[PDB]
Amino acid sequence: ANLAAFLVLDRPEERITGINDPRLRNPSDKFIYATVKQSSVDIYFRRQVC
Amino acid sequence: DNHLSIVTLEEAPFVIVEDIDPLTETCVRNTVPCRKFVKINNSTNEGMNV
Repeated sequence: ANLAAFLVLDRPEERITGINDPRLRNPSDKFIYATVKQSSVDIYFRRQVC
Repeated sequence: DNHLSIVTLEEAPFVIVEDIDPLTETCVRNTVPCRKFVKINNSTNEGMNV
């Protein structure tokens, strides 16, 4: 049972699901991520109410 | 009576006041003008409407 549980509950590759993912919301220094330049990603980020 | 004053606090994660960026812009976008009495000295209670 322990082997099966630890094999089906191993480390998952799922690190984000979208803009609404809570892990993306927090700008913690542990997880560093940013856009490359001032491309349309920057415009989309600037054009958000929240 | 179209102009009515509104008073708010900053003790909860629902109202946040930030200094205006010195880049000839009024808090970029999605902002409301605010007033706060910034105390000058430990004795005088004069506050500029920043």
